[PDB]
Amino acid sequence: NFLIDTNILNRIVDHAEVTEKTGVIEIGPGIGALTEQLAKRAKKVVAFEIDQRLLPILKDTLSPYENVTVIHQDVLKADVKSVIEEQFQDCDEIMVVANLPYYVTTPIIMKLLEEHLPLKGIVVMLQKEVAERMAADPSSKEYGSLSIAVQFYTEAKTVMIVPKTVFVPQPNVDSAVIRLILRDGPAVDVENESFFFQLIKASFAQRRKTLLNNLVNNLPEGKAQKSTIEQVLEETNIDGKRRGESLSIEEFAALSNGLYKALF
Repeated sequence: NFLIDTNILNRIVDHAEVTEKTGVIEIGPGIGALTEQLAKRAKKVVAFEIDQRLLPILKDTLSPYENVTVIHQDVLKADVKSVIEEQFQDCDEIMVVANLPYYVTTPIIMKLLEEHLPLKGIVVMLQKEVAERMAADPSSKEYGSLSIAVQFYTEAKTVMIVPKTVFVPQPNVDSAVIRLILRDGPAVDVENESFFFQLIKASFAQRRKTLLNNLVNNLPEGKAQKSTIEQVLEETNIDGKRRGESLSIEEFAALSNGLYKALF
């Protein structure tokens, strides 16, 4: 859970480029070690607290800063659009910067991107394992369907490695800080976004088998339209004999679109 070191905290705020004119969404302030540091540099901070135990200390930590607003709501259940337009009226740019709990990590990140919010960016402390998959390029063992999904909406890059000793309960696993810069629009153009993500799952279902095999076993049209699939692979210049892990998002986008027309 709790981020002890003051130096690390400030490097986080540096990588989130927080200035006199930034609005900041924090998630999970604890005793407010990071929150205090954001209050010092942001125009306005909005922290989402759920935990009831630490709240009077957070209130003591946050007592001498007028520019912070604690919200007693799960960020997974909140309308971030409402909170945004309400609190960040004086703020030009918005950033999410948080130390996120280890279990809700991927879900929180994925709710926020799917909400299509006016965020400049998200900077977050999470598990090193999880951060390496998110910013994976296809030369990496960690490159999979989660790489594809966050790279759709944003530009992903790990910025920091942090040791276990920086936290109060020293965790099992090492941690890292990742920077996600929201793109202008989608990284690729697809007719059907939903079918595109089904495809990414199916292509990555078994890392040791061919693209062709994986599609035939994991698309619901695989067996019934195998010939049709083989056709679309050829027409899009994707050797079906390669692994899904060697394919780039440009190629998946091209293959999704192809298959959508031929299969439906």
